[PDB]
Amino acid sequence: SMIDDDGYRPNVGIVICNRQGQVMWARRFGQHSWQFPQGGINPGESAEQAMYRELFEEVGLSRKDVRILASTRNWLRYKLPKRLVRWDTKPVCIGQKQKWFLLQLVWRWVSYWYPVRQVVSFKRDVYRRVMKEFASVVM
Ligand SMILES: [Ca+2]
Repeated sequence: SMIDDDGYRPNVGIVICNRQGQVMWARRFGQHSWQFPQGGINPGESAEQAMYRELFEEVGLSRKDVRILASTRNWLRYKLPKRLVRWDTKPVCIGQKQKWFLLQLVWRWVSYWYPVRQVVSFKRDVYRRVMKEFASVVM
């Protein structure tokens, strides 16, 4: 994933829901690391392409297994806390620009809003923004 001219790293995120309104989250890295699937967008690659790559890698699913219900048409941008920035590597990455996808099936299930409260502190505000946007699709 290449850093853009503003210093943002492009990423994709996936929210898979079921017909009961639960959402899926998976261990990003080992025990207790439950998070929505998320990964970088590489050069010469659309967000949708990156989404299917992350879906296959994290969940073992492909396009046939899911229906896209919604996505962020533009970017969800946020700045890293300054103490998380890798200040000695150029170009310096100061944030992420993210495209999120809401999927439904054609890891564990939790209530839709549960991840907003329970995810690691660093991603709570991003999760709140994402789930608020997708609320207009599912509520
Ligand atoms: Ca990933």
